Amino acid sequence: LRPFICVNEKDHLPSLDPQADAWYREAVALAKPDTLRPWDRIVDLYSKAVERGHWKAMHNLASLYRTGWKDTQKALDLYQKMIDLKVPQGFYDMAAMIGNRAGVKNPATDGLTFLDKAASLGNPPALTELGRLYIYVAGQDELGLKYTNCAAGQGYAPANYELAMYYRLVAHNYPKAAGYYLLAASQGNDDAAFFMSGVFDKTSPDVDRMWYAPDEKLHKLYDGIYDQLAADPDLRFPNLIKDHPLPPHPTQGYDADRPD
Ligand SMILES: [Au+]
Ligand SMILES: [Au+]
Ligand SMILES: [Au+]
Ligand SMILES: [Au+]
Ligand SMILES: [Au+]
Ligand SMILES: [Au+]
Repeated sequence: LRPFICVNEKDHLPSLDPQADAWYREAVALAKPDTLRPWDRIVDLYSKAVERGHWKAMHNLASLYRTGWKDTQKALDLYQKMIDLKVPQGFYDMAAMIGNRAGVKNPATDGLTFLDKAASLGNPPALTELGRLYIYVAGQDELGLKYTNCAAGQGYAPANYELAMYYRLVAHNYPKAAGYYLLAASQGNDDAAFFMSGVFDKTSPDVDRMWYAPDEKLHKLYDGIYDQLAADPDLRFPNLIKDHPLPPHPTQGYDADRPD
């Protein structure tokens, strides 16, 4: 991807067939892991949707084949169908399965690795993974941050978790980092909610708190958020940030670059 150009994945997706999407949505509802799942019906619905070109159904069904409830080749075939439709997620899935470097051998990538192709089409998982490699392995912080923010901007929670970790561990901008942890947690990110559950705990060491002062109310709040989310990954917390603004940081205020 040179030069790096950030695009929105939505501008590179096939339209979804209405009947197909009805079938997909019904299968998704039936397949919720915290319910007693009717596997035959779920596979049937996904399969009907796949026959009418639904790429999200291809993705979910391929996952089911990868784990069983196992058919490696059926999963691979589905990923290839997605790639055939130039679905960005398809390139990501193929990378995540057989490896990134094999992408150069696939004609649909045009001599790009699978992740590079996916990221070129705006895929937030690929953007997040490559951004991570640029920051921590290549030492190209600014470029990796551009990748990561391109994914975060599309509402991708794990990318907000990566930004939080960067600003906490590398930049040491704790209010910024906390803003990103809270954003990821609100969007359902388990890692982020877990970290936030320790930040205002008086029994946490200073570094776990990012040197915030302990706060009983906020500890109970974020401990509760994490409790809920840990049991049910589908929860979101759309009001969390605005209903409970962050206290000022004892030395960094509301931005380490502008302590005042
Ligand atoms: Au496209
Ligand atoms: Au998935
Ligand atoms: Au540092
Ligand atoms: Au507490
Ligand atoms: Au609240
Ligand atoms: Au509050």
